[PDB]
Amino acid sequence: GVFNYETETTSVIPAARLFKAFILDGDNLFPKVAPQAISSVENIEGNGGPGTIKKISFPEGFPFKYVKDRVDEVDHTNFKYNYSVIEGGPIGDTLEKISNEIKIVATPDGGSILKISNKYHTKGDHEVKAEQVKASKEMGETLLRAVESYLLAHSDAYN
Repeated sequence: GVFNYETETTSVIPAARLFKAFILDGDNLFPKVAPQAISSVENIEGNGGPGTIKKISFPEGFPFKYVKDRVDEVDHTNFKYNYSVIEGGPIGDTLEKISNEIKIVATPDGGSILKISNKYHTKGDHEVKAEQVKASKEMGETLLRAVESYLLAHSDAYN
């Protein structure tokens, strides 16, 4: 079945720039700005749209070795990005997939709001634990704050 988790967070970076950097260039940025969170991102297949497969490796000592993520949808107009965790890490005989939807919305102060949904698809029926949702939220927040710091410091990046 499906367990749905939703959260929101804010950024001081305008929505379009944040989307271009944090979403569209995460493969480059995450290992650069947050090497103690993500060791590397490998493009396995695909050119960035629906179906593109990436292997995300975690640093030594992390709970999981890697995950493979699949791009589901990329909406450049509405700053929506959907992707799924489809192999590795928590995926296996109790958890088939984690489907994620991110939307970035502008705020009038010049920042943005990020709306995040994480949908865990289980076999039957293997309760999803608060600790696992917390870890995903914490990773996302770490990556966001690292990218935000980089964007604040490199004004000519991603305009």
